[PDB]
Amino acid sequence: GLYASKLA
Amino acid sequence: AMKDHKFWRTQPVKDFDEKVVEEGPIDKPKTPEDISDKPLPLLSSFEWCSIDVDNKKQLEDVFVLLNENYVEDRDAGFRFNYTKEFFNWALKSPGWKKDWHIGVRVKETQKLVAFISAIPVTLGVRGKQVPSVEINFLCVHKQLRSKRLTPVLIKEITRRVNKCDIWHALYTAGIVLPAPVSTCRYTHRPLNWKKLYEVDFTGLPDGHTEEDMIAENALPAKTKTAGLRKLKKEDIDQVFELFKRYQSRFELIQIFTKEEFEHNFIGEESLPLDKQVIFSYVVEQPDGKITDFFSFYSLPFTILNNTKYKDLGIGYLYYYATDADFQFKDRFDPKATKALKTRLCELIYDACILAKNANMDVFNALTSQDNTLFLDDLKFGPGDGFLNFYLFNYRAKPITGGLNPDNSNDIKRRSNVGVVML
Ligand code: NI
Ligand code: NI
Repeated sequence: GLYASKLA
Repeated sequence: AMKDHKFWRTQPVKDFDEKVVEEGPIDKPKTPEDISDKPLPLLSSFEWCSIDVDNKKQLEDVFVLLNENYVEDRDAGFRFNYTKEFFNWALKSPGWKKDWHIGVRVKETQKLVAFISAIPVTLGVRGKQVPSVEINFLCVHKQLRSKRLTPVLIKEITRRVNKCDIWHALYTAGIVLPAPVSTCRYTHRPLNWKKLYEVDFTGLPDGHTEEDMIAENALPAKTKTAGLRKLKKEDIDQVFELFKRYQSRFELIQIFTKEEFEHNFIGEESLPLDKQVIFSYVVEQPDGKITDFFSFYSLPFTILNNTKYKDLGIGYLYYYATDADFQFKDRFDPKATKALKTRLCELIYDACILAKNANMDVFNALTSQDNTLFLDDLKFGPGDGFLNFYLFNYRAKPITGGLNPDNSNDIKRRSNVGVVML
């Protein structure tokens, strides 16, 4: 797919 | 969300909320000859083109485009960093063709502006074998978007595949589209913590302060499981029957041939660790028995948001297997899950070690398979992304994606998505 993603 | 789809409204796809009772092909049977033997019509100034991975320039263009246009302006410094190694691995699966690695070059400037890839795979959908293609790496230059070219690319890739008597495909996407078969979530386990908060890829909680951060994410410098060697060609015959044996629990899977199994987990020889892609490991016993296997691949990001850096190491958990519960008849048995859980925690624990050791700063998993048994424990932190799995021209009942209704992992039923996309 796309990937790395993020988060908070 | 439900009706805002011009193009997909016309495609052989399962529609939103469709109660599938009988799974199978969508369109009525067709044959390759009643399929246009000529590519679709492109914008007047544009032109089609194939991509010979073996060609230095042709592949050189592809990753440049993908490195410049793969990120969609939510900058935190990242730009994907596809390498020739990466694509030489990803694009040369047994059965590939230059035709199938399609792009679009402006007639005069010859600058590639769009790209979409297709590689042949046999799919297992609830026991049914389905000759297919896998689609990935779809990309358009930023000053060519919102102009609806993608559907053209999707129609052109479909044509070329259909012309080879292949009528189905599996593709994944973040955005929601008509018919996801399942949805999983990205979790991220930090390795080079400090380096992440530094690049902004990880948040810092006030009441758990930086010191405690690094202190919690900490990890041994050497693995801890007996027999943890690494995959070698000799191991194949054995690890393939182990992998096959383990994957049979899923409802969606790629039915690898020994060739694609070999290609997939044993990459190019003599590659600096600064340029390796696939990392496959295996557990052998004095007995000579291989009982474990797991793998992960590397796909880094270039940087701009940091002064001390210019790169970021990222590793993704790929395929794996074990024989923990091969003794139990029912996978979800309370004890059957006992075994399977601890082992995967072991194996994956070492996988995280091999990863930071290989220079990865963060390990990504996806709630698919049984990654849910270990994701929270081994402390993988759930992130912003979600992935949807689609089956083109194929109607199949929803498959458990490892998610609970509130987007929390489901340690209970886990997932049945047996495939993992690049
Ligand atoms: Ni919609
Ligand atoms: Ni190969």
